Amino acid sequence: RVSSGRDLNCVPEIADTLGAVAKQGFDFLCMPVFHPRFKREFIQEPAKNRPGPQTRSDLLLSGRDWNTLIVGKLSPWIRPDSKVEKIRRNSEAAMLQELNFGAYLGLPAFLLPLNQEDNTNLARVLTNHIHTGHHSSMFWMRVPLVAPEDLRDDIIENAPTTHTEEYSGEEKTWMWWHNFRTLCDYSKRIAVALEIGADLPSNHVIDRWLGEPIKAAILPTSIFLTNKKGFPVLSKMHQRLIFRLLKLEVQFIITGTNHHSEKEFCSYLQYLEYLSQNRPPPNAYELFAKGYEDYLQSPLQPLMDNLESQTYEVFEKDPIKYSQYQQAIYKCLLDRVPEEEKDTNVQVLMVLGAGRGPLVNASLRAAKQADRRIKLYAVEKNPNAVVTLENWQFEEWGSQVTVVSSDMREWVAPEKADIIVSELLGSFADNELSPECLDGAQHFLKDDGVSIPGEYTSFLAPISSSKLYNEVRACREKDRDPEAQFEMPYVVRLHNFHQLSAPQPCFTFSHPNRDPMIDNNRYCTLEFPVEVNTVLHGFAGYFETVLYQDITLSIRPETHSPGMFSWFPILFPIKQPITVREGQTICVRFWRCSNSKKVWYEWAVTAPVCSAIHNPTGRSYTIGL
Amino acid sequence: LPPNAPACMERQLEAARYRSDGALLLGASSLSGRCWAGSLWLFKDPCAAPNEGFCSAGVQTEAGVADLTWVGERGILVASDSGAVELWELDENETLIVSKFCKYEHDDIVSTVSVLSSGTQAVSGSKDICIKVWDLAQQVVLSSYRAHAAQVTCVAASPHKDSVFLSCSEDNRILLWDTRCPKPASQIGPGYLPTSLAWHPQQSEVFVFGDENGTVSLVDTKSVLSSAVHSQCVTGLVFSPHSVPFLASLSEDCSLAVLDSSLSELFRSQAHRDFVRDATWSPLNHSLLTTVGWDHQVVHHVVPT
Ligand SMILES: Cn1ncc(-c2ccc3c(=O)[nH]nc(CN)c3c2)c1-c1sc2ccccc2c1C#N
Ligand SMILES: CSC[C@H]1O[C@@H](n2cnc3c(N)ncnc32)[C@H](O)[C@@H]1O
Repeated sequence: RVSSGRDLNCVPEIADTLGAVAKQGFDFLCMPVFHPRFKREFIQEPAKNRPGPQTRSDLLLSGRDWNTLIVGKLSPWIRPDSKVEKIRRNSEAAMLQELNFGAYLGLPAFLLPLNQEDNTNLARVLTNHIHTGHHSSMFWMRVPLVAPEDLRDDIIENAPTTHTEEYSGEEKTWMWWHNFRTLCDYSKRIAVALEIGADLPSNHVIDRWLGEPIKAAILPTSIFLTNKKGFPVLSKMHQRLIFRLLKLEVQFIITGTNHHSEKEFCSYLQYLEYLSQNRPPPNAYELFAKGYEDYLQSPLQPLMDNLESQTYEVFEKDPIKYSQYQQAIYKCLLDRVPEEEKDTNVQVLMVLGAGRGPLVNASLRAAKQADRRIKLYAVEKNPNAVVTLENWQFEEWGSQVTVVSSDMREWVAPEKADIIVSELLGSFADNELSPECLDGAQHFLKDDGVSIPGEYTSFLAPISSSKLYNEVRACREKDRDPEAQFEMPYVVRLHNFHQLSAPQPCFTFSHPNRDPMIDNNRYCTLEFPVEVNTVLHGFAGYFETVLYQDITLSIRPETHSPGMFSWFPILFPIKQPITVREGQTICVRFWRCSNSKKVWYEWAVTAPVCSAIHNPTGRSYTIGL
Repeated sequence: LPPNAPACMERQLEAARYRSDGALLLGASSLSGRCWAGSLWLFKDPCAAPNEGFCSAGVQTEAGVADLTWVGERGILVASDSGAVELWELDENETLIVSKFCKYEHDDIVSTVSVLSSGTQAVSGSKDICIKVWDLAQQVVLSSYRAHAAQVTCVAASPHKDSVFLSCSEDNRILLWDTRCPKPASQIGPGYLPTSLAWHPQQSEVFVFGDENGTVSLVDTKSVLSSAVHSQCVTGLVFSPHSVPFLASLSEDCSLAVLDSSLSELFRSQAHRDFVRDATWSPLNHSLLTTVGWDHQVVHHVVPT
């Protein structure tokens, strides 16, 4: 099921037109709210006194139909950036008039074009309308992948078409959009209606729009091909672009007249439904991640905060993750306990941060399949989850498990462990203070003891996403620094974004940490080659961890553990977007800082331009010890 | 009140063209109100217009009439809001206006239409930025040209060269066309956007064009004379049928101007109270000049020769 609309520039009767558009299967109708040829004068007589009515009546549709089925269209004679002053004036008045009519009617969106480079005065008028009341309406800026001047037929004998590659020139319409939305100050009500032409540009032109707020894609009937049976279809390259757009769940708009007159008009739409039904269904992860796409979440702090019951539930609903823990334990048991000692050597296993019991059960299953003997301690500081562990221990585990209600940094263990097992990792690895927690527990690990996990490494990657930048921006709160939202990380299932360079390692930790001078502070400088023109808005963070030897967990995309649902990526934003040109290097700097009470991150971009140091002294974001 | 003729003519009169015998063809659009359609009319008595009860023939179109032109003496070629080009034809009795064909070949409003010398082909320009050449007999598009980069404001066939015609667009291009050339368009050289075009009737390589700023200009194929004639857009330019022709110019300033060879002003009418849309010279009385506008007026000016 695709949500699709019909684009018309001619509506003799609204009720007749709307009925026909719906019978064909469309969900909505883009149409003009004043006759597109009905030029109006606002200054000079006698034409300014043209008797009314100035357009059709609001009583021709119910309020629900205006609210849900109609997208309005700016009249095409309206040119607020004309070089003729009189035309700029009448266009300004007319543009306020049509926009205020759309608001009067409650239309859910309104379409305005970007068809040239200079739309400064159009932006000024739109921004003025936007700051005239508090409404939820959307403005769809109709902008093409390829400017009409760059796709005209080469039929002018004395003005031939440029056949030489112009990398940035071919990206010009993205610059039309960027400047417009920059002038309009990244209004959340301003979105892209991307118009697709018969010939697609270079791939880099397409990727330019990654991370942008695309709400609709416009498909002219002119681009459809024709198969043997006479039905409209699309080239394999166009189909590629459709699939990418279905991943953004945009609304598709069919514009133009029916050029396959042998077939009824619902043909074009039926083909989209055909492309939509043809694609891999939800594959467990994507099935589950959908719903969380680009949704900002505060990172959990299981140390400072006691997690709720349903939060452990989410942890537990990932069998691939714990089967890896079971394999790590299984292998370790066999390396530590030779066959000939299988009945005499009882290994002491300590789960450090057991929550409701998943590792405890994985540890038991591991010792069974390994045919080895283990003595288990289940250490958990959250007394609410200790309730779960102690009902389990009485009902099932029995005396083989000793539940300990304590902080692993303070607990005085009655004996030393052969293996400590922990799940203290966040989306950025150490961002829950696993190093601090495991350092404080090390004293009761044997001299040859093993820690599972044995090491972990965070990764970083620059990304472009004007959508996510705006989401962060909108996280201003009343009683704090008005830019605090940009000085803190977010856990988020990154979706509408462009990764700008291959992720690279940031911070690594090993356990046990034999080193005699333990310092968990960190300072790392990274250099990301960028081969595209783009805008930098933040850094995606991931991690990898070695549980034991070759058994690992990873959410780093290029090595993501297949089938693991746990852990979305994390996002470090920056206060001000940074322009990056093709071939430039993004240099970012990250610090891991601490005092006796808190740990935090600070970060900074130093090339190709310097940003401010973000989160100095943890003024906006700290992680409690 | 002829048969199958609408009892009411739309307000916004868009076209007026005399034919050989002097009958007047009217084109009308409904540009506001519940229904946005249009209509075609024939007045064998041009003084009775635009009264519907005293017309010779009349019919309703599905959509508005952005432009039209005669195709001979019983043919009417229409640029429709629907994107379609339509041909209507009078019956033998000239009491009905029957539709001949209605082809939806443009993807937006058809704004301008012009019949070529041979009278068997026509060219149309649309807001979809394309220009199409039509074979009226086979009812098919022979050629589709995307030379411009923005809407096509005006196309005008050569008076006597069946393969030559002008076009202009909001991309600031004026293009001279010759379909005999492998690349059939040529750019005729910063100014204001061109809005209207008129070939000289007695001079092969001479034409005039109007701009969005009120200027009228006289151009030769190769080496310019111009005059500020209007305070707004110049909607149209129509040479008179005199041996030494006069030049009628129309404008969104609601005025009609008549200019001489050197673009000097000989007449000026402010009779209209809304935009002036078309002007057509009487074939019978060469001094009479008829204009129509969105004020629903049909004015008959006597032009002092
Ligand atoms: C916001 N946050 N910060 C850190 C996390 C998060 C996620 C999953 C795990 C895990 O499987 N194991 N251990 C941890 C920590 N030690 C964890 C932490 C999360 C959460 S809440 C939640 C609830 C529903 C869906 C997704 C998520 C999600 C993620 N990703
Ligand atoms: C599964 S998320 C990590 C788990 O480890 C627990 N935890 C985190 N830090 C400590 C600590 N220092 N001592 C004991 N349990 C901890 C948390 O309460 C949570 O159940």
